[PDB]
Amino acid sequence: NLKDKILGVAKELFIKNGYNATTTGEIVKLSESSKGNLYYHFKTKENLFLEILNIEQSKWQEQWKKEQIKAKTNREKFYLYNELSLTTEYYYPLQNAIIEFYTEYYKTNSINEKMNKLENKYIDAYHVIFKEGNLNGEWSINDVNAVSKIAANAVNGIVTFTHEQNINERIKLMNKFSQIFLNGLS
Amino acid sequence: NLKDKILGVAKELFIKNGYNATTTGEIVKLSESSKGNLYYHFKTKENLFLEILNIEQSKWQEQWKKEQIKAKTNREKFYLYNELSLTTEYYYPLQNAIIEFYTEYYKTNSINEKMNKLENKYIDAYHVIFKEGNLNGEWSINDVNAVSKIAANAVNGIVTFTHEQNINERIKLMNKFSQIFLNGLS
Ligand SMILES: COc1ccc2cc3[n+](cc2c1OC)CCc1cc2c(cc1-3)OCO2
Repeated sequence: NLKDKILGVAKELFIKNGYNATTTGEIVKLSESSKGNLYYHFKTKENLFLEILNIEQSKWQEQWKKEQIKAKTNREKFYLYNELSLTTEYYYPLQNAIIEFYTEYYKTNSINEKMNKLENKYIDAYHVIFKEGNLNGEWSINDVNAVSKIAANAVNGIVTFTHEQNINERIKLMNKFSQIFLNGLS
Repeated sequence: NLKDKILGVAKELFIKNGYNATTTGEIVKLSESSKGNLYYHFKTKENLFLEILNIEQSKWQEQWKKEQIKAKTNREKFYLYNELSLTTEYYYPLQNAIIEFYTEYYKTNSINEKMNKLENKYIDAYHVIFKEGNLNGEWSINDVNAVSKIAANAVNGIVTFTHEQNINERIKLMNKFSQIFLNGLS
């Protein structure tokens, strides 16, 4: 394939090197491609990037649904989502690339034109869990949305700013977190 | 001084042009030093930069020392340090230089050495708030080292991954975190 072969090197580039660190030239070089390929469906570089997030985000979002069955009550759905995100190979490994891209593009409002659409799948997992949890009376959350975002980010914090130490110690901290969090919701 | 003079100018460059773009050649000339003197003092740009960060960390620690005097209880110091971490980084000139350096030298397990000591100094702040919380019974924690790593990285997450909402909602979200988190300790 051509496109699915570009996104295959581009993603690997954004992960290994930063966002800025990987150049369109590089992608085209280890893909035997040209400049044209990037025009009709692959416009700007930020387009290629925002696209890889979308894919990744979904591969993750999907692995979560084929793996959340192992969780009975939402309280378990909370711990488990926060645990899996630490071991996934999807999206979360690009967080660094994202940090850059989210600062190298603040003046250009053409970003949030589809950026926040991604931010939604980001807090959706937490939005369902916190809500369906009210139903199951597992807790009483009145501001589900704030909490949804607070959780997603806090979690992304622990996954991202601890990507160097013993993976097992990580699963430990993240767990004490979920625990301390949910417990603070009642 | 010629050492501080290198640091002064170096920090200004990094702020103006970033980490990658600043050459040690600029630093050397603009600071009126020599390649020899710059090498003898820092060896590399990586260390020089790591050296500024150390100094910034220290300015942060003093600022925090003079600021926390607005928080009587460690319960308020917690809210305050968190908010402080959000507001101040918002207009931090180096932010961008750090992001480059960080997401460009975290691949080298070498630089991760001094890099860990640093972050830890930023986490001690919490360790301290929690230990003094215990000794004052605002809460009970036996794993102060853990929660501190948690809080610090959850806060950090909430700061970094939400560089989009309006500064006013962000603080609400952070004070909402501070609240929940702190409540999950009793
Ligand atoms: C010279 O001024 C400085 C210098 C250095 C600063 C460093 C940090 N902050 C302000 C600073 C500042 O504010 C004025 C905000 C809180 C914070 C949390 C962190 C972190 C670094 C910092 O890494 C881990 O989590």
